[PDB]
Amino acid sequence: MSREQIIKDGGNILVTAGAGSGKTTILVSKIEADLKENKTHYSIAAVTFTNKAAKEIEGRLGYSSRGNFIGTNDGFVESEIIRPFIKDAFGNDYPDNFTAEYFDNQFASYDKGLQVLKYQNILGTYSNPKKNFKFQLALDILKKSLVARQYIFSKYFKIFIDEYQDSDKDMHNLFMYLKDQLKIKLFIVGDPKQSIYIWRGAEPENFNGLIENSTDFNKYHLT
Amino acid sequence: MSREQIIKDGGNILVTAGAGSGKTTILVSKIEADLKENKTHYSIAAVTFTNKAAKEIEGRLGYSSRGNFIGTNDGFVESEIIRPFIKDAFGNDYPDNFTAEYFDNQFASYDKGLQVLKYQNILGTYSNPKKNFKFQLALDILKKSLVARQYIFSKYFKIFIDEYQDSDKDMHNLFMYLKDQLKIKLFIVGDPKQSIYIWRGAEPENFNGLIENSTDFNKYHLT
Amino acid sequence: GPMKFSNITIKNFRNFEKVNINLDNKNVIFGMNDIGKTNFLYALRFLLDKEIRKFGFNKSDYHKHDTSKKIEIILTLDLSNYEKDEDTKKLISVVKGARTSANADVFYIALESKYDDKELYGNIILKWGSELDNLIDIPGRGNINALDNVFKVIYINP
Amino acid sequence: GPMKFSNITIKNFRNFEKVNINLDNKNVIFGMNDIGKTNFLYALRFLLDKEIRKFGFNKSDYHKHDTSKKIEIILTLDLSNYEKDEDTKKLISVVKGARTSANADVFYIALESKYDDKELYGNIILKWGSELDNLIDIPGRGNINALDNVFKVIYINP
Repeated sequence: MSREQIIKDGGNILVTAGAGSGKTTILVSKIEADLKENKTHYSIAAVTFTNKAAKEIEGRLGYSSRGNFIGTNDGFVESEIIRPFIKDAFGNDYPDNFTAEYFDNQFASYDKGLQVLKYQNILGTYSNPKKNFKFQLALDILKKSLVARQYIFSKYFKIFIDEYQDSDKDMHNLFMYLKDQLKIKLFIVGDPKQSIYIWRGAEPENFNGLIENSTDFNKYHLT
Repeated sequence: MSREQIIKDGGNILVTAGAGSGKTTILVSKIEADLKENKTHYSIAAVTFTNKAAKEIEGRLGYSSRGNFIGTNDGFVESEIIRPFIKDAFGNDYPDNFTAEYFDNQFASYDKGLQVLKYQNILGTYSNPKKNFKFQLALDILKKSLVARQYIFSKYFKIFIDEYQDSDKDMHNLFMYLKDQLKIKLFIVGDPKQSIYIWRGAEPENFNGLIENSTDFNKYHLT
Repeated sequence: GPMKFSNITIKNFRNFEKVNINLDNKNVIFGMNDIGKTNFLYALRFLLDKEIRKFGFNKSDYHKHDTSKKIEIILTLDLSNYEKDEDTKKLISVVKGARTSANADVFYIALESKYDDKELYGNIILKWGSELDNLIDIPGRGNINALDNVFKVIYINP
Repeated sequence: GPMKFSNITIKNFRNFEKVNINLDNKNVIFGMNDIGKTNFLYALRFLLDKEIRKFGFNKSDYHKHDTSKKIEIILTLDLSNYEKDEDTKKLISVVKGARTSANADVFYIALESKYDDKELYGNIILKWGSELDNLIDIPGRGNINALDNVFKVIYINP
């Protein structure tokens, strides 16, 4: 019975779920179980691109005194990692409050993007649709700031990751940095057949390699 | 005795003070007297370019439950008139939080400045050193928003204005709009001999015309 | 007409399940259920008086002690005659922003509260403004809220 | 070494004019002036306990009843051994930002309060962080402060 396997969990869990949602109910069950068995100040982070998915996750879940974050990956980063520590990591000159618009710069060189971000306050994306600069900035702010690393270590003990096939190398590197260099548990679920956002920038080959090459993430089959 | 004339005040007061400060003590006395005799929710606004002047004004004054604003003209506007009501006047698309940098755009046409402000979020000044676009924006947001006019009318019953010879036509128009179209008392002090910021953008000829042509502002001579 | 109260949408209070009863400045409450009138008066105290907010909500303060539900009491105000009504000026001077130019007459003052089981103290989260759909962050400079400069409750009880 | 208290700079309290006395987790207060020890304990309650902040300060709570002065009690914390000290994790998880990378060991928790004569209620304005020079805006979501999730005072008195 797969319910016993779901309940017994244990460390990192990878589930090969099917299409037609399905991942939502196991995600909710895992979140509720982790909140119930926990008895410390450690929080949880569940991230999903779909806004209405975040709305329903918040609606079906009750009020938690300890801060549990529900939102999108870019919103998650720009909310807790970029916004507070941008002044601490890169000096008081860098702005703290800003809005993200992808269709402003459309640059070709990383140095030009760095200059326009530093001076004109404008934050956009590469001309190449692949990769997201926000997660590279998150890596940069994490690398040279011990405060950000300490906050991420202490706040979340297990970060829940959804629709990981949509992830590119940047947030993949961010999540691996949090898992390895910060020893933070990761709960990742992904559908191998959901490779439809490739044009949007998704490159799931790293996820498939982790499925095959990596050994820490045990593979589970759900009916 | 000029102390009796200072105490008796009455409506708008214009004082031809001398150099070597001097205006600071009469400003503090007028502010304290107005706060003491007042018994309602009406607040007061004293504005000065000199930051250390604002610091000493705050230091020598006590804590007030009712919000009394001490700051610079551009800071005053961008703080209470632009920041809150920018979304209400011009729709939710306009940004609410931003930083002012004068040396970014350096445009020549008003339409180009409007486009760059609307799209690229950048806020600067004209290539012409005269005039300030911030006060024109304040006029624009006041004209088409009844909420901003109501807030300005209800909050401050008398707005204190300092070093008015540094004022150009834009904040002159803003202050006259508040005085006439909003029936708000104005306490303005200025030195005719302090016309040294002309290159910075100051054009005191309007102030001298109000001294001569206007009749509502009574002229007072201080020893 | 001068500024007047319009409605209070008390939801999931001590006894009020879901009621939206109109108000107008001079109000009289009477009839059966003296506990109901007392709960209504304490709801007004919670929505307006700081001396009652600081104690927060308890398990008994909810409807049928069901902590799952959320207290939401929404006072509705009508604003008019700006140039002559002093109380309208008093209300609109403290509120900076959060007032859409489309409707400058209506003004909501809500009070959202959800119970947490990890501390057993339902926090009173004031969310006032002018439209139910969009609320900007309330200043809340310490214990004294921005509302505390507008509405002060004078409680009279022998 | 594990996280430990370092200093509390009590200024203009009920009896403390200007004192900066060191602390370390396990603290013992005794000697003359029982009112002094009571005032010290109530100062800690004001700085850490929400059940005492909500009542605010009074005229008697200041030094020599002089309302002109400002209460400023600044608790100083020392942070170290991040990976093994659970209480360090508890303190640094709630604080988001306001921690300069230059000094991740020191952590100030101040409490500024100025008396207003128009309402006779000195508001408790918490301003905590990591450096005295620069303080970012405290969340303060309603009655419960962000500090309330870290430090809870268990008051024991027969």
